[PDB]
Amino acid sequence: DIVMTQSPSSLAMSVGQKVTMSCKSSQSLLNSNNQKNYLAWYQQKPGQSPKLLVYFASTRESGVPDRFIGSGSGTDFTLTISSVQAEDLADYFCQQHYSTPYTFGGGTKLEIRRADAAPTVSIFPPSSEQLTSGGASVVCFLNNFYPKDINVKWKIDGSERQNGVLNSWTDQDSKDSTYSMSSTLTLTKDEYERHNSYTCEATHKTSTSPIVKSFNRN
Amino acid sequence: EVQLQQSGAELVKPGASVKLSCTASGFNIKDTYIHWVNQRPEQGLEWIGRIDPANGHTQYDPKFQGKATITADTSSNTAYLQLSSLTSEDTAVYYCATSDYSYALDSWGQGTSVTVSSAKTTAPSVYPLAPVCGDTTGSSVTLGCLVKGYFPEPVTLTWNSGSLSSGVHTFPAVLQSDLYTLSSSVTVTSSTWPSQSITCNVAHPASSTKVDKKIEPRG
Amino acid sequence: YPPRQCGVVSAKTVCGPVYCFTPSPVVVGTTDRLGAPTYTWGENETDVFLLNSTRPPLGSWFGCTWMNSSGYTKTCGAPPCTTYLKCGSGPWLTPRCLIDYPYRLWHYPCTVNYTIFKIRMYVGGVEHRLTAACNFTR
Ligand SMILES: *[C@@H]1O[C@H](CO)[C@@H](O[C@@H]2O[C@H](CO)[C@@H](O)[C@H](O)[C@H]2NC(C)=O)[C@H](O)[C@H]1NC(C)=O
Repeated sequence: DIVMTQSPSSLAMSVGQKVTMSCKSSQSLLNSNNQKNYLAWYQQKPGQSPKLLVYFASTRESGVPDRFIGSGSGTDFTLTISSVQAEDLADYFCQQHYSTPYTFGGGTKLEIRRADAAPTVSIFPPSSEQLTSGGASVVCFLNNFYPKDINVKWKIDGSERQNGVLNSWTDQDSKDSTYSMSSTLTLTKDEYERHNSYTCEATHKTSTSPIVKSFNRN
Repeated sequence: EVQLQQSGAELVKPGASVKLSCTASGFNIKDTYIHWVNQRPEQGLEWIGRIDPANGHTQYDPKFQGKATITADTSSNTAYLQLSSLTSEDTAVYYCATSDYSYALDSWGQGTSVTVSSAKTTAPSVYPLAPVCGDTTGSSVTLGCLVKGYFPEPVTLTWNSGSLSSGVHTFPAVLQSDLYTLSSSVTVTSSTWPSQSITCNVAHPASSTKVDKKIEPRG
Repeated sequence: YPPRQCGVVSAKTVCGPVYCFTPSPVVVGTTDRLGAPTYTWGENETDVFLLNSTRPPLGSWFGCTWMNSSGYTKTCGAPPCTTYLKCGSGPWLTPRCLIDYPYRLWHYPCTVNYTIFKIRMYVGGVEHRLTAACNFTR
């Protein structure tokens, strides 16, 4: 089997920067009758299926923007993004389509750098339908922030609670390059109704004081 | 590109078999090679094999020889991938793809999630999340939708079918105690909601669909 | 080469399907008087094939191929002059290569031993997946 090796594992570029990623095959991919190197580059955006960016080492697939440039020959190939865009956020895979089994590289991760952005925080008490079935989830959405690191604290009646908290970060946003995060604190209905004030506090380098979102059951 | 449409996600017991389909639209499947590729969670791509449907001619990665069988029906413009004696390692997304003579995969389907487990399907509870009771009126309003207690992955979540896409953040599933839970938020201008309805649509490819969860202001 | 540009072919001089070539092979249906008011109809005729077309970038098909009522292969296509997009006039992409279709072997029996392979072609923003049959004669 032809071993394809990519480098580096990940890249972090801001919009407009030029970037290059490398792929190397264990064996030449050249057809002498064609003078063509059977190497292809695929792009996979978060949550999406791969799309063919380049084939034959340098032939851009129709519809792909000019900023994508494939080059190389023999066993050494490169993919260049002459001006990285926000929508170029993706994993990139090389693949020899020379001989079977067709084999892929491990991929190169392209993340995007941007200016700092403060999170917009919204808090949601348990729905009536969830309370009817004996559970109670309090949800905190912290949307459109950068950089990715953020700390969330849950306060019940002004006292920090640890158990029952589940967090999840999105992938980077493909348009403004921000992150979003969701924090869910799940209780029994009885635990929930035995307290009044529920608070979700965000610590982010975008401010020296935590952004606080709270509600009282009244 | 050309249009490939793959069948829905599946749960398979260990040691059982699965058969996924891939239907072509807008072209004759006899004029392309159909390849099958897999991708394990947070991993890379792996070629399984390919068929020429004009004559049924198949090639495979020999490590899949026997375990995988690729077939094709040009009557219904559909290719098929059957996998036998599945293990937990085989849990993955399976893509179908088209190629011409070059064998470069120029178009890919959306993928079919296959989960190998002895546990069995649990449809999720879907909860609408309206803003806090008596919140101040801003220029924008954020609504939520909580999909809790399902297995296996994935669920497909949309807002007002496909028409509300900007302002949506769907958060990746988190596994707590053998079940998955995810959430989704949508932000619109205040003059949009609740003057016109906003509805959370959740499908769990174990043949469950709850659109019923319209977002209603709290009382 | 194609003998002449595509015109109106009354249905009964045709035996079998009329294949026209947008890059992807297509079968053309007939048309009655309500669909061709300017054609000088005869009381013998009821249905005709309207094969008039410029090149598919702006027209419908590069050319068409069918069989005479007497059993003779007839073809029509655009006037002779991105290989085939400016000078195509039927199923022939090049002098050695034609587009495969279920009736290629009857219309063109001399192409029995041509090698076939799958290609793709973009025309007017639409992708066409084709099979091509090729190679020489002495
Ligand atoms: C379609 O093509 C046919 C060719 O058979 C055209 O018919 C001829 O048109 C010319 C010019 O009007 C006449 O001088 C001929 O007498 C017609 N008949 C023949 C047999 O040549 C027809 O006009 C075309 N129609 C359109 C809409 O372009």
